[PDB]
Amino acid sequence: KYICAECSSKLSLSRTDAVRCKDCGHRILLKARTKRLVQFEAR
Amino acid sequence: NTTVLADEFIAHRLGLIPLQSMDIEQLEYSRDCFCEDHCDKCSVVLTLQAFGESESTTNVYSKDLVIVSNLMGRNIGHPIIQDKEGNGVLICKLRKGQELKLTCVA
Amino acid sequence: MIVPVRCFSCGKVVGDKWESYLNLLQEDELDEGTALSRLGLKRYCCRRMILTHVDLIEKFLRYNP
Amino acid sequence: AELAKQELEHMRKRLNVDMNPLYEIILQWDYTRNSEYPDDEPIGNYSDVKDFFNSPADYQKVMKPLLLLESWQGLCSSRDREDYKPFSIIVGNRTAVSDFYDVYASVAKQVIQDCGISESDLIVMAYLPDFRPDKRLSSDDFKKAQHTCLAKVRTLKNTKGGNVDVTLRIHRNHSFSKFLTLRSEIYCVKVMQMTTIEREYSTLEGLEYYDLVGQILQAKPSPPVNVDAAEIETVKKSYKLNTSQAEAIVNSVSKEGFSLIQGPPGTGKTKTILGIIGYFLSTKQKILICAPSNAAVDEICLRLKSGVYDKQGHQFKPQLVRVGRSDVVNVAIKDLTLEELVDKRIGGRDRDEMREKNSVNYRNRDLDRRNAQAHILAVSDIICSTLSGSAHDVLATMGIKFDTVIIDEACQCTELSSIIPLRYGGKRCIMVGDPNQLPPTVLSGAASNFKYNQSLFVRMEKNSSPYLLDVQYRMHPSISKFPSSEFYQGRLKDGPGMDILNKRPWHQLEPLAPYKFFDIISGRQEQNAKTMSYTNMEEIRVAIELVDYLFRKFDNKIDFTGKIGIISPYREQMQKMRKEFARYFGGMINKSIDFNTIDGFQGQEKEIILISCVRADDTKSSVGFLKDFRRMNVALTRAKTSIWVLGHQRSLAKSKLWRDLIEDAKDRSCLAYACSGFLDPRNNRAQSILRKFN
RNA sequence: GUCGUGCGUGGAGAGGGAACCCACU
Ligand SMILES: Nc1ncnc2c1ncn2[C@@H]1O[C@H](COP(=O)(O)OP(=O)(O)O)[C@@H](O)[C@H]1O
Ligand code: BEF
Ligand SMILES: [Mg+2]
Ligand SMILES: [Zn+2]
Ligand SMILES: [Zn+2]
Ligand SMILES: [Zn+2]
Repeated sequence: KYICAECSSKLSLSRTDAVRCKDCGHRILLKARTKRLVQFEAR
Repeated sequence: NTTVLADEFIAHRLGLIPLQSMDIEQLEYSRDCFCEDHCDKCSVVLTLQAFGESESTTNVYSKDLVIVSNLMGRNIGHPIIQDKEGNGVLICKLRKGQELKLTCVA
Repeated sequence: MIVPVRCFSCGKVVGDKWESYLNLLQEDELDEGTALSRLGLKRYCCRRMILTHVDLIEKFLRYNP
Repeated sequence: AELAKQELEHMRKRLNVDMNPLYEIILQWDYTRNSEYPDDEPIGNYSDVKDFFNSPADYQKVMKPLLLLESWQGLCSSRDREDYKPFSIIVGNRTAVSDFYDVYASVAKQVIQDCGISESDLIVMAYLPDFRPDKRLSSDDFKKAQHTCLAKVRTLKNTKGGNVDVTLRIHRNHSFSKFLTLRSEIYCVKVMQMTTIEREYSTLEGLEYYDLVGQILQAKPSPPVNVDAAEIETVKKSYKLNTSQAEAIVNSVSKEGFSLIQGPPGTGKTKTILGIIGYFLSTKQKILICAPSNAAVDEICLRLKSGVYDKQGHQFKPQLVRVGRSDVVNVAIKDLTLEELVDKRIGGRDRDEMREKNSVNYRNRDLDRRNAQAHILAVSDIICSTLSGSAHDVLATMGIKFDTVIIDEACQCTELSSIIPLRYGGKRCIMVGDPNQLPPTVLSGAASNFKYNQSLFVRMEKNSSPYLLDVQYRMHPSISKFPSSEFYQGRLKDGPGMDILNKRPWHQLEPLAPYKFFDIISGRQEQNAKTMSYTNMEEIRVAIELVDYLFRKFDNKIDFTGKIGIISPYREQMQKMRKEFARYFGGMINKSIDFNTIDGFQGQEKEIILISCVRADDTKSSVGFLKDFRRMNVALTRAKTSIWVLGHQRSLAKSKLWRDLIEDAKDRSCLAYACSGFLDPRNNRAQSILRKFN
């Protein structure tokens, strides 16, 4: 559900939980793209 | 997709990629035939997968595309290769930590 | 970022020869015009499309992401 | 802080090495190509192994072509000699990875099990539209076919319904990728295993970060460090060794870096290694011992099982771990195997819930096994293995650092093999080997011409004189008369009472003597069509008759458990010998007798040795690789009390070395004539043949 | 010209300004 900017490792944290990366002290905590199907056209 | 590029950007680049159309007359427009979910009788389906491994960023070319739909023995939709090296049309570049996985329908 | 797939003016596919263009410039140490002529670009539209292009994709890939 | 970080960075770089260039170079090779080089590049690129290397880059540049040539020659040998079972796969989606294409295919579990495909295997794939399913498929069809592509088995995942998802990595530029259409049948057959080659390449790449890189490049062993003679005398008294061995041990332990001990067979080289290990343990530190041959590792483990003496003389038994599989490891030391130690340490909706519980239990068992293995590795002090096995993935993952490394029989391995175990921060390395022994097993004559076969030990000895041992305590003096006078031109003195302690009751009998040469009057060998390996049943029959006679004479008087060995240069000959011995005697041969090859039996010790000469046919007019003096020296230096050489006098007499050996045997009256049932009074035909020959 | 070798896994509703700094017609 979330990834680290540097480590790029999944966290899958829940509510009322720290937003800091477990592996490193960086806490950017980027989120991966949605699993929903997405379509684009060259037009 | 996790490349530095954008999904719309890569889609536009892929759109310009030439495809074999020798048997285009045999192929029928999707808007004409009564189909559902881009039936192969009116469309050509390919899949693109690419990602680097720890080094030596991967360059994506036309030859990477692989046809998944059944062409019924029709030489249509094959990527066009003309360069001497034979690599094809450069599409994008993927870093070790970049993943690319998409499907194309022509 | 990447070389345009087709020329804006005419639409000729010039992305295949970009790597060949770089190799000719570096490996053979040929001038821009001679290399472009060898690649098979007659109209100056493709000549300026290839010559004027800048490879920002390599710059972007320098970062860790 | 900074030093520790740099050390950790170097350790991870050495353990984790990119393998992409190796696969890219190898896969570009053409399987159907029939040549002695991987490609048609100029021969000038290959260069002889330089004695002195200016920098790591030059060393890597010199070694890489030789490694590629050796890999290509091994691939060709596997293509010709080895014939696996071809299988068929269905092509799937292709993924474009760095300068490679990864293809996912579905295979049958039974087919994978039969073919023995693992995650570190190399295969050749082809497209055969005209292939008949009923027609047999073998490597011959692949050779005839012109569309062949090399692939690496990246991973093997098992799916539902007994289907395995095989991932195959290939090179992009290869044209065969055009045939990899989806839902297409491709015939793939295994060629060889790249684990050893991959480890060698990783070590070559990581040699830059090795602590002893400078010494290896310069090939300059650390200068000897003077030590008080009192310590040498104390070590000699404690270990009951001689002055030379004690001095060598003290010098090697005192000085860091590379220490080379050169001791001919029977000079206590293995005993010297054991003494070094004991002295280091007495003075937590973990020591890694590597021997090129699994037999040497097994012998070292067996010797260590008896205990190790310290300076005070007390005997202690440390925890020894053998890194290897049960099959290759000897049955006697099967307990010492790491897997055995780990086993000893631990050993609708309802259906879905049961499956989840089973998966959880399997995961828990796997975690327990991993924890037990880690505990065994950490607590263990001595890690004995082979050079190829010294780089086991488990050791790299654990990250344990070995400050002391021993390389037994350093002359039997190439530089890359000897340097593989040094990746674990090796600060002190002790190499024990004798140059006169067999060289590393190289399948390429061209590579040997470029000094690739030359071992790091040989180059180091050339640069500086190692610690030499000139006293033997194993070989019978009569047996050592010829090997010492010819191969070593002297410089090898027998023990004070070797003859007295080597006396055996069967030596009295005329047929059986401490040294004897048997001639096969009527003996021929047939060369296998595929393996190209000679084999003759006459020598097998003669050896079986000799063993039966010896057992009958001294069945209960003397036990022969683990005291009789038969060495045959040819693998096929050894296999036939073992099979016929099992057929004749039975299970006793599993323990009472041993079978091996000269190269594979190097370092082993047995009371009775039977050296089988496969080239028993005179019409061949060629002696083969046996012509080399090292092969004969190794074969002869195995016997401790009794040596029996089986062969054809006429065929062997052509070569100068065997001619001289036969002349020496005649001078000592050790020559003998043997044939089918020559010891059977009933078989008067053998007696008549012997009389006619005389 | 035949030689070694690595691994055991159901319907529903709904409030934000005042200032500062730039740009275009
Ligand atoms: N000081 C000694 N006293 C008695 N026996 C010795 C002494 N030193 C060595 N030996 C014997 O010599 C043998 C040495 O064998 P070794 O040379 O290690 O075989 P290999 O050369 O095949 O490794 C040992 O079996 C040991 O019994
Ligand atoms: F020197 Be022995 F043959 F290992
Ligand atoms: Mg030894
Ligand atoms: Zn992080
Ligand atoms: Zn349709
Ligand atoms: Zn143009």
